[PDB]
Amino acid sequence: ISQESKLINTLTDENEKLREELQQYYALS
Amino acid sequence: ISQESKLINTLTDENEKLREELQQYYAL
Amino acid sequence: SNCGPPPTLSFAAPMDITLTETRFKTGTTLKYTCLPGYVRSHSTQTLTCNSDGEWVYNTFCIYKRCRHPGELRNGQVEIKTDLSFGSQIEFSCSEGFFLIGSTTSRCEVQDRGVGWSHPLPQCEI
Amino acid sequence: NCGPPPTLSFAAPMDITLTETRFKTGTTLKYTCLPGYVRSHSTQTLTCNSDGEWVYNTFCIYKRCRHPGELRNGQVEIKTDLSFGSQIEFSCSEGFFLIGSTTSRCEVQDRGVGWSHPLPQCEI
Repeated sequence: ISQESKLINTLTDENEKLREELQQYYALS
Repeated sequence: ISQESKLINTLTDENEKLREELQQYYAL
Repeated sequence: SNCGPPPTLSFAAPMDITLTETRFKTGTTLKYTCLPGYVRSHSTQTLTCNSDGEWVYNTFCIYKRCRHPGELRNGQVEIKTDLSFGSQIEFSCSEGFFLIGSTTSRCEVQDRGVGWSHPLPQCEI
Repeated sequence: NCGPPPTLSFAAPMDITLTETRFKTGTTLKYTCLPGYVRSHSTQTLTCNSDGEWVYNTFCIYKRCRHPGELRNGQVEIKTDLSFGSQIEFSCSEGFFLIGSTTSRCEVQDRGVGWSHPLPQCEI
């Protein structure tokens, strides 16, 4: 069942996008 | 085989904390 | 008039962020809405200013995703969609094993988190 | 009384005007994440403390590869996770011939992270 992998990818991509968002805050130092 | 479940949980916990982290910065 | 501006919360945001009043009278209530990724857990989604100038609330929005419940010895835990609030998973046993307990579980509102309506069954004999 | 700042497994010093050789206690140097890593924290500095050692918190973490997908009549095994450096393995069922790689590494690819080898095939 591919559903395990789809969930993993969903969370991985979402976390990535979130980390990019945190990057804007880091950037202000 | 349990590693998938472990990763899902790892990612799920991270997602929550990254969201908390964003709110903390927003507050500042 | 003892309360100041409300704390920033991890789970909710104020509806109407205008106001600009820096001080709030004892008893005032502010309406909140769930931030994305969070679900409504209580009827009352407010912050209240009490006598001591602190904002009082319960946790009325919670993170929407359940964790994977783990492996089902001698059987299978199948994701149907995801593991988010409302979603359901199904349990089956392999071979000729007899499943005791629930065959499904839903990610539901619980305590101060989100959780499975039913636990993992067992696959025995 | 600190010596020159170290390159770490996850970050190296910004400003490569190299090793001015000694730093007084309290000096902070800015670091940058090595490829394969992302900023984890606002503070990317090392500080030289009383004992002449550089002290830091961990401000970069592993980037994450994506799951490569299903392996038709075979199996993809997570050995660790899908993060930078990690390895996954491929196997085929029954008596199928695995063509392509039996392993793959989450590795640096240009400005992100990616799989060294793609999904194999299971044939005959």
